Amino acid sequence: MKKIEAIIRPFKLDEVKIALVNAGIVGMTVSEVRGFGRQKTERYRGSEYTVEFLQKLKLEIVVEDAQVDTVIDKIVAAARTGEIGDGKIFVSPVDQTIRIRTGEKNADA
Amino acid sequence: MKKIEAIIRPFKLDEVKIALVNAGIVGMTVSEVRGFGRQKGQTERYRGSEYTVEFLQKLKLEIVVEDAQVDTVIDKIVAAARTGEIGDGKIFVSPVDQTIRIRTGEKNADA
Amino acid sequence: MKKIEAIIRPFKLDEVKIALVNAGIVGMTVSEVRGFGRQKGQTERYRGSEYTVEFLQKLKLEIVVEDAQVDTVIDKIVAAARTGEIGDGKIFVSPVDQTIRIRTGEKN
Amino acid sequence: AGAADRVRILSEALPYLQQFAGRTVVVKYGGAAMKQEELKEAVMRDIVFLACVGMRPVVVHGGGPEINAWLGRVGIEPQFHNGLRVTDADTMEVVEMVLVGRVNKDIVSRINTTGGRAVGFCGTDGRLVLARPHDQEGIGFVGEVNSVNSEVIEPLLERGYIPVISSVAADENGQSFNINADTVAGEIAAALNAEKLILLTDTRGILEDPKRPESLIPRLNIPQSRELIAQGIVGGGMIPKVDCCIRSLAQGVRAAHIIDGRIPHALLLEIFTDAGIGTMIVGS
Amino acid sequence: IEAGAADRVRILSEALPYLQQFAGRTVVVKYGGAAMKQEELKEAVMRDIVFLACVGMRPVVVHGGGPEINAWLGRVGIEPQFHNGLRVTDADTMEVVEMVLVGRVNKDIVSRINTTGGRAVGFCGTDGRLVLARPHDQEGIGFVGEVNSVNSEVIEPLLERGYIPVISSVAADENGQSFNINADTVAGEIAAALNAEKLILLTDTRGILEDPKRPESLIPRLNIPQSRELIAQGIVGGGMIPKVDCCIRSLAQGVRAAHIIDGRIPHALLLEIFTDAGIGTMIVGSG
Amino acid sequence: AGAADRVRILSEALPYLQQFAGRTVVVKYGGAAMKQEELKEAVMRDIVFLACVGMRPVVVHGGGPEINAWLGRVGIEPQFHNGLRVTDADTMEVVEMVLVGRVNKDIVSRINTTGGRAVGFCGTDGRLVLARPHDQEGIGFVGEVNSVNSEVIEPLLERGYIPVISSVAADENGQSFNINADTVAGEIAAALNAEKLILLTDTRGILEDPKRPESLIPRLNIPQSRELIAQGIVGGGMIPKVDCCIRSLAQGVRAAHIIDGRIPHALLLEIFTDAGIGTMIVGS
Amino acid sequence: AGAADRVRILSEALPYLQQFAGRTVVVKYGGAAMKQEELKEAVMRDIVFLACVGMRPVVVHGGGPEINAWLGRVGIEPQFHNGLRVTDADTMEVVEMVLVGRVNKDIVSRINTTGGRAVGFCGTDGRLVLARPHDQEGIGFVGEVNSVNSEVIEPLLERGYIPVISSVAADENGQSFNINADTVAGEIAAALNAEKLILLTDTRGILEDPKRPESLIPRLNIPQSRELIAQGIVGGGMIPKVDCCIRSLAQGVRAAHIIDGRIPHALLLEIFTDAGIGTMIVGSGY
Amino acid sequence: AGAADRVRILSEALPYLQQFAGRTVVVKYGGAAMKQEELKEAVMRDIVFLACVGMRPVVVHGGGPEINAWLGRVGIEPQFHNGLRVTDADTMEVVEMVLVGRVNKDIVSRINTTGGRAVGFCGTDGRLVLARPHDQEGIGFVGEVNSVNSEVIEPLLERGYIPVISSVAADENGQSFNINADTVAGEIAAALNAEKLILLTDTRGILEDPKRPESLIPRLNIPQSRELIAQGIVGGGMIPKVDCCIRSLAQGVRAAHIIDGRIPHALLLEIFTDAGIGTMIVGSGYHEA
Ligand SMILES: CC(=O)N[C@@H](CCC(=O)O)C(=O)O
Ligand SMILES: CC(=O)N[C@@H](CCC(=O)O)C(=O)O
Ligand SMILES: CC(=O)N[C@@H](CCC(=O)O)C(=O)O
Ligand SMILES: CC(=O)N[C@@H](CCC(=O)O)C(=O)O
Ligand SMILES: CC(=O)N[C@@H](CCC(=O)O)C(=O)O
Ligand SMILES: [Cl-]
Ligand SMILES: [Cl-]
Ligand SMILES: [Cl-]
Ligand code: NA
Ligand code: NA
Ligand code: NA
Ligand code: NA
Ligand code: NA
Repeated sequence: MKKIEAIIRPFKLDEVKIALVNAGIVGMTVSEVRGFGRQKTERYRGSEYTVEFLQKLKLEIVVEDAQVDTVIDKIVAAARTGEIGDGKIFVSPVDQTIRIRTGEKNADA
Repeated sequence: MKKIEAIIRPFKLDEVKIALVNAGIVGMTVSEVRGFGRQKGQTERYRGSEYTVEFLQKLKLEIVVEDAQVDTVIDKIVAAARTGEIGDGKIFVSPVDQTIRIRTGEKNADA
Repeated sequence: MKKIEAIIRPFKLDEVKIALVNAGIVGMTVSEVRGFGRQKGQTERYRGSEYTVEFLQKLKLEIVVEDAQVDTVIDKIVAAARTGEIGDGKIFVSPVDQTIRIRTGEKN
Repeated sequence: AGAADRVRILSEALPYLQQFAGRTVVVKYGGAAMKQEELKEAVMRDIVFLACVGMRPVVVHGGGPEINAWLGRVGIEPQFHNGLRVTDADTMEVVEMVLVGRVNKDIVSRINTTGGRAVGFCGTDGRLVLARPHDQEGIGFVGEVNSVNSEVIEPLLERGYIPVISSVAADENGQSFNINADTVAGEIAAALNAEKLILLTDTRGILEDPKRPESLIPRLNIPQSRELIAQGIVGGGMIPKVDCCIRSLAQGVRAAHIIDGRIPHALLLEIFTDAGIGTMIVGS
Repeated sequence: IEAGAADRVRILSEALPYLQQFAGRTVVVKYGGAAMKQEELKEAVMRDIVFLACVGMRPVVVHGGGPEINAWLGRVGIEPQFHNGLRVTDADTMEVVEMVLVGRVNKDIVSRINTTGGRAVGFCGTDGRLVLARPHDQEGIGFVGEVNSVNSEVIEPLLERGYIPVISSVAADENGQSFNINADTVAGEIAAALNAEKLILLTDTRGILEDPKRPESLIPRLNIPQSRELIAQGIVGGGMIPKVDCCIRSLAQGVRAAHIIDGRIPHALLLEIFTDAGIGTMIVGSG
Repeated sequence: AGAADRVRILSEALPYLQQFAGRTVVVKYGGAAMKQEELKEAVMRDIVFLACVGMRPVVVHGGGPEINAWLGRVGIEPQFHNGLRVTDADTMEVVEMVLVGRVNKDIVSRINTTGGRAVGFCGTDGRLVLARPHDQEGIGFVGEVNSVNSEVIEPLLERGYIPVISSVAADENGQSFNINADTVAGEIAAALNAEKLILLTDTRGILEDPKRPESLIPRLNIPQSRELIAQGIVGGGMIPKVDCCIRSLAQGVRAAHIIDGRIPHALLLEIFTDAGIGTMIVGS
Repeated sequence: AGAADRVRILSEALPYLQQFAGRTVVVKYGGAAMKQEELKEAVMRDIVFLACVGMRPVVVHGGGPEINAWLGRVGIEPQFHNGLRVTDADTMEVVEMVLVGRVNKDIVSRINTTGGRAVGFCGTDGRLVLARPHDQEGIGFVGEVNSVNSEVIEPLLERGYIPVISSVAADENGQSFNINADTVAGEIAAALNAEKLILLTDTRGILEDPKRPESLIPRLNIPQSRELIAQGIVGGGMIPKVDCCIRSLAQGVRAAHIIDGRIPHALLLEIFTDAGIGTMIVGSGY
Repeated sequence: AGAADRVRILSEALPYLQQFAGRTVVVKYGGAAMKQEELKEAVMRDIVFLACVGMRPVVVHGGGPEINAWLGRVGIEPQFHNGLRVTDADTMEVVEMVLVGRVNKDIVSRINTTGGRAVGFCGTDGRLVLARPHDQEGIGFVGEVNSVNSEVIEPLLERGYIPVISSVAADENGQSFNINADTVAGEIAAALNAEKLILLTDTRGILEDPKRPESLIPRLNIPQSRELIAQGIVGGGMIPKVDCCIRSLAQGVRAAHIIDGRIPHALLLEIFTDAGIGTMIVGSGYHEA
């Protein structure tokens, strides 16, 4: 069982959401975040930036080990523009999941 | 050593905090978050309206805890945050390798 | 490969950033967060007021780093973010399995 | 010198006045409170009082009995399926005319003459409430609340007006739907992030023992309320009321009150007294 | 060379001067008669009102609905009665008038504007004391009202925020008794209150004809003394008299122009505002 | 099943609450109301009530007795020319410290703990009151009000704070002056275009015959008041009080009240009752 | 009675008027639309129409041809390297005078007489655009957009004015720089979080098969556009135009349009019709 | 001709004026700056200058010497327990009268006649400062700052008034408490998210070697300051001042200045000059190892 964090361009939210729901992904959180991921500059609201923090979105999903690769592919394809600032995806282990209203659990990896 | 993330209804913050403090839980962070947990055939209510797949305002509560404390902390959160209505949220448990207090430098790599 | 989350005093962002960039750290995200950490029956001062158990505005700084870089990055953050007053924050280290650049597809 | 005093009582109200300063209160006005003249007059006086004293009352209402009377005058038969009115095209037309046209303006009018400034809406005004068909089938144009948009009423609330809201709302395509007034009241409360939802009811509140009328439960929370339902202690037409409270509390309304509208000044008794006119249900 | 088909565009571009002329201006339309009865006309009225708002003007809809009332009175065993233009309205009748106008007709209009993509909000005079009623001078006709006062505070902010107020002609007494007011006169008073650019009455006539026995001796423009002369000469007669009186009374209060137009024709509103077509008579307080 | 039915009383207060909604009330707090603990506590409760209920109370005060106590502690003898305190440089220093430092903060403090939000000024703060020397010569630094600038307090009033104003104000050059608190109250009232000026007094009001306890004149106008002075029916220390009311009314304050501060809750009694706790003087 | 039904062509426009209510549209005005009197008048009428109808038009412009004419009058010879003008100190002075002084005020003036309220800026006004030197070196004072600050123009937009922006902007030290107008338009759009960027161009849009006119691609997304460049289907001076659209879309502009400024009322045709006057490129598809 | 290159100086001030445009500056006014007439007049002129030039000065003050004089006039004997005044019920009354009534209004008054618009508060006004008893017991009604609520003075600042705040504040039950004015200044600074806290002091700043001027340290950070305390280089009554600066910096105040109030125009000298009238302490943590 894995957590997938994707830092993405804010306008891409809806497209990425649609791709994920269609891939059968059920639960999801977004938060507002500022970031920089610098190779050589990034454009933002018209301006050039090197090392300053720029408004992005952090999208978080928890997924079965087997689903990881296709979910990544799906995110990459939906969020890419090819311009610097497209963002990053991180994969980390999750031990356990609990639904608050039912108490229902889950353990994979 | 484990991280516990609980996505919860915003109004539940204070009740959950009180439950945790009483369970001896010491450090804690909240952030504002939007989420959806979409059980199909079923919509979520939020400020009067029905929603299926859209992001709704929730709180992300984060605590780091000893392996042994995990089960009772979960029980505590579940009991404090549950309404029984769709939208109650989720808890995630993940490994933490190490903890460092910034002002003292005291590191927790528990055994 | 490790994720490092550091909860820090908001005004410390720039100093910590500068320390990290100079240590060769490349990617980084900040989010706004509220927290409380204190003991032992001892108060945090925020905007002039004393607090015990209430949530106070802090910043969550996240970086992903090579196993070998962990210790010096921690030292670097501690030294840059410390005031010695209650409320200085915490650092958490957790495992990361995989990294993907969105525009290139490059794994790490 | 000095006749009535009248001032000590007034001075003792301070802590209650302080407690709900500026807070929003959504009152579902129905049953006996709406039927009997004495109670009706006191409800309007209480609503005006709340506004005048700095709170933000919102009145939500239906009016089953007054619909029945009109249906009778037009040769239509009242019909109900498990609590909800079976409402065909013809019935819906009358429901609309009665609730929006007659009952709503009776409330607005009375508040106005009591010295408040009331403004009457139905769900369709400004898309305050968008309706969708209720899950229950074969009962015609009974609605559920699909969405609430409070933008139309909050500037009015800011300005000190008393919105009076009837429970009728249009479809996305313009078709009127008949929605249960409790559930509309609950959703408006949730939209407004209200401090309280108060249901004026023909019961003492929730009793622990139905045969023992002194067994009123003053305070309940959600899981507790659920247990009472599961044990049959809450039954019949009390079930939907509790459900409506729970549904509202889960969306962040601070407290819900099921109180006795059969008693004069029920509203003031609840807000400003520790008298047992009902059951408070909270989200903790 | 060499593609494309519609030039909606040239026509669009030609509308500019008219769009420019009434930018941000307030227009009070009295919606009734055929425009309200026939489905095609009704749909066009709702589309025009929405158009006006969307294009930066501030439409206000005011309405009554005599025919609709009659239908309901019939369904309840009450027999419609009129005394020189005004409806004789007893306690029982007043109840039905209220239910029909405020409850059914008003929400039909609000509902339709909403689904056409406008944002409509329905009032009657008693809401926020928009209109305070007093008994009409004519005795023995029951609860027929006159406009005693108008308070536009309730609808002004709504107008500033782009909503379309839809106002039914029923208003309460200062003691709470509902009164039936003629919708033209409510429209004129709301126009005066809002200091409106235009009052437009949708009418079942071509406007004012100089010679009735000569279909289009249509008078395009009149002023107050001229209108008075036409009344005194009987050229304006019957049910046109109160309409003209209502226009005069509104103009004297500072409404820039009053239009008596032919609601029987599709898109009467747009035809008046954006064309030089003769769908009616404009009455002005000036020249 | 009711008990403390404080609710009929509360509902009956509606017309009064409606009548002064949002209105400004300037209260001169002194005499017995300020000396006795019971009365003092009720004054603070009534001021907090008025704010909480949507009105805009302003408290103005002096504190002759308190000053006397401190002058005694420093070896200075208290001295008075007819009505007004003879105040030399030394005395003025103490007057300032007592009124501004001790008494003002006692009031602000108590309102704060009763749940209001009070802010204490003297004339010199923000040039609220500019002083000039009083016409009466040879009495030292006794002032008259030269100008009032309400710009400093009205935003605070708009935000719901309770200004508590002591009667000391600076010269244009910075010299403190001691002004009579009634006259300061009247001038603040005039500046704020206040609905009411209320003087808390050690008298029942104005008696039509000093020796008829029930001769209390409830309502007077200006010429009438003048007539009472000229006939000696208003005498002694009541003259300046009436003058101060007249002066204030002529500037546009709607009503001035000279009331009995010796009775608990005098303020509420005046505003919300028809009890005879004093004389209202109007400009009508 | 009655003759024009302008009215029902008016009524039919409703859904389009509804669709872009309050939305911001950045139009890059140049080429034939700017040369021919017929098209120029229509562009001004369209811009005024958009504002009047509740949208927020922003005009951005350059003016290569007009510059050339002046350079000629002063004995300087026009020079270009790969699309961009080689602009030395002397040339830059003229570029500035022409674009800021003559062309800008011609646009502002015309909108004004058409009944709009236009205000003309260049990048240096209120630091709307801060310039830095372009990556291509040896071409003098050709600039790239270093930053945009929209603070100066949004209150004006809120109040219903029509900003008209020339593509010249100062260095951080005060030296004027000549920036390509497309790229300025794109960056302003990004700054304003605009609904549309529209480039008035001397082409039909993007043709799938350059040899066949009917092959006009109505809608493209980013990867698709990239794929056309890599296949040489998009070539020559269309490349920088597409790049500028992509760069703008990536920053959150909802849609970019490359349309045919050679046709009268191209703007209204695009906004209010389904006529094929160009290619729309979106950041989300297909 | 002049005499008028008064301009050259005025024009040179530009970068400094630009640097702190609109910024908030909390000044703790006390010691010699408050005692001597020439210094006092200059302080009031400097505060008025700051406001007039677009910054937002806030004055915070106590007045130990003034209090002593009044205690004497009433037969009470001044008493101190290592820095803090031992203040019983009786003493507390006088403290309040002096600080709130006399000293505060002297400041407000003078600013007013210099052409600023001053408004005088104490902590209890609008609950600007809520007091709690100091940790040190047996010293009576000495307070610590329990909370600060800046809502009362923020709008006043926005409107260009100069708040003048005395260091007395009420308990939550109404009892007055005597708080050290440095620490009040530091907490207001924190609340206002101020650009500078400036302490007007009777010292040159912090000297590196105390038995030798001028080893004046112009700039320090937190760990460095701590180091000086631990080495005894910062001693006596300088310790609480440094502690107060550190405490304030950790809450987000940009810079704290311990400067020499004994010199005329100390404030302008600090803000608009590179003259060494004090030590600046900043919130960084760079000290090497
Ligand atoms: C659906 C339904 O039955 N509505 C109610 C009206 C609202 C109410 O009384 O709560 C009715 O009696 O028709
Ligand atoms: C008084 C009166 O006749 N009212 C009209 C209202 C309808 C309208 O004006 O269109 C009626 O028929 O009752
Ligand atoms: C001038 C004068 O006598 N002032 C009063 C103070 C204010 C008052 O109480 O009226 C005094 O007794 O000193
Ligand atoms: C750098 C550059 O080529 N600038 C263009 C500006 C005109 C335009 O692009 O419309 C030029 O012709 O100088
Ligand atoms: C507690 C304490 O010592 N207060 C100081 C007053 C404030 C100050 O000047 O710092 C005193 O001398 O009483
Ligand atoms: Cl990237
Ligand atoms: Cl759920
Ligand atoms: Cl800590
Ligand atoms: Na109660
Ligand atoms: Na016309
Ligand atoms: Na009275
Ligand atoms: Na199109
Ligand atoms: Na300096």
